[PDB]
Amino acid sequence: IINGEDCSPHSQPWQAALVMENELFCSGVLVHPQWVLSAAHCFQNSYTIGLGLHSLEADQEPGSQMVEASLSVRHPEYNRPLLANDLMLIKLDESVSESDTIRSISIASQCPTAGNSCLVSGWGLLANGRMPTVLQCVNVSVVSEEVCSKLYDPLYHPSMFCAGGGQDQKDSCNGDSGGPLICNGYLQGLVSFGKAPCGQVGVPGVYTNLCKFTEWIEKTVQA
Amino acid sequence: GSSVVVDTNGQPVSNGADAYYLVPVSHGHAGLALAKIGNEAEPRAVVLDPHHRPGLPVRFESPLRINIIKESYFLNIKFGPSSSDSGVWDVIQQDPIGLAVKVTDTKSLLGPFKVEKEGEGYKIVYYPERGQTGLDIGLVHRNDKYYLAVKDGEPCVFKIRKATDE
Ligand SMILES: [Cl-]
Ligand SMILES: [Cl-]
Repeated sequence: IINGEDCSPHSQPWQAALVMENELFCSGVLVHPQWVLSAAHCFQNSYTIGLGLHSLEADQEPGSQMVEASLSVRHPEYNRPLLANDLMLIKLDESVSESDTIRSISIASQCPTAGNSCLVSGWGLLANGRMPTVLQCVNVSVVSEEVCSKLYDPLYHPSMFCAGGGQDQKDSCNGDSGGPLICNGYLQGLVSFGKAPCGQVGVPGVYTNLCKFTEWIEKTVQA
Repeated sequence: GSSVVVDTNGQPVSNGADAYYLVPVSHGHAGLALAKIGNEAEPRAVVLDPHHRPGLPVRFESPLRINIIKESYFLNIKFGPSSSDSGVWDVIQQDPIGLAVKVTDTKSLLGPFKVEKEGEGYKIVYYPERGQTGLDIGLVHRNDKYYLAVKDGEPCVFKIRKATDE
């Protein structure tokens, strides 16, 4: 997260850490007590998922859980066209007991609203190229479809939306993939892709447009 | 895919942040360099040069906001620092080499290469137009140089060494 700050601790209790040999590589979002949503480009054959975190040291995080998952389902049209349909569902081996620090979030039914200010959180790179010790939060504002397509055609697809590109140089960055973009109290997007360096003025990042997938998500979770 | 590209220490290769040497598995005495091709006055072609070891380091870049590289990802490959796009690889028709690896100062959002497991290491595969069919990068011997070029079925196999010596 570029030009953010430390999150208020446990203010994003849906945040999931996807770790590989004790190192974060992606985030995800708890959307049901047994399911984590993430970007399909974060796919692995198995996962170690941290819930209830702030720092990434579970042994210093009361209320946290490190849980295993084997099963994940990538959207069937992931990467056709290239970069599009970038979501997957991970089924936890067991349902988690939700608490004030581990809680699911509802997914937006309605499309993003151009201009609206949203929140993105993650443990990815800072403006100084270092990794943070605690979860970071930043606001970014949704860009119109007209601006997103002008910047990103021929790779813009409506499974995507753009946010950021302000004078404020606020953005997501590497290691933030799969984490949440929250708009008006609901999960609106997942961190997907963008340009490097991150935080360029006039260059918004690209997010998975989850309003397009609410039927696929509900059917996958119920099957 | 699930398969993460790893360096010679077994650590995931970073998305752009760190540089690496492409060390040929049976040509560790040689390393990547730039050379002249055709009638060009500036050296813009990539060769494996027996006088440079480990050679010019590269960075692997994907637009995805992940900090690791998978074999499935389309990549840009570039020489130089993260801040520079003057060393970006492309594949260009050039007689009599064929489809030669050359350096550009322009870069697409999504590059045309993938790094794929081969033997004891990895090969570089070029996907014209970012389609389904990949062409292996190998060596073409012309003008006393070993140019990196399309040589489908005869890849140059590399291991990937983090460039912590600089
Ligand atoms: Cl080695
Ligand atoms: Cl000519």
